[PDB]
Amino acid sequence: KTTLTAFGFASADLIEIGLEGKGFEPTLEALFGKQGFFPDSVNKALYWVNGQVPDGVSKVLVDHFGYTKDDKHEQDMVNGIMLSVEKLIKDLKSKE
Repeated sequence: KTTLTAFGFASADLIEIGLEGKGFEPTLEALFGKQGFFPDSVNKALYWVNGQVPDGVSKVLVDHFGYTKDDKHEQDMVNGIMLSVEKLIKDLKSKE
């Protein structure tokens, strides 16, 4: 909110923008977290698709989402993404 006082001793709010929300805590936990769609998708993209980001981006990606060097699953990019989509659908339609 923002208010002007220039007409003497009379107050007047310029504009108020009210963004209210509820239920975003479990959504954030399901999106970014241990079993999040984004971390698993980034891990699969970095493991299967060739092309390594520089260290300055690699460290940030490892810290936020997480990267796995060795994987004993031969599921390929398609299964890596469709499992992530499946788990995200469950994370979505399993809460408020």
